[PDB]
Amino acid sequence: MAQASVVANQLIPINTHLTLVMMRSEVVTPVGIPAEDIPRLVSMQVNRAVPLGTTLMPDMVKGYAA
Repeated sequence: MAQASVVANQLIPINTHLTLVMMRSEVVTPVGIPAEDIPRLVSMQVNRAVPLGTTLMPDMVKGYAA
């Protein structure tokens, strides 16, 4: 279990616009947004609070479609 996902590298407050320091890559289960997409995600807004260490899922990012 080689597929990596985007994982919150710090708490991301509700309605924050994502920056690069907020997102790390990690192999986790369930799988969330693919780690390759971290470029695409900068400046997009999360619609709920994302605690440190939680996998970022498609439904947590406003406007995301992969």
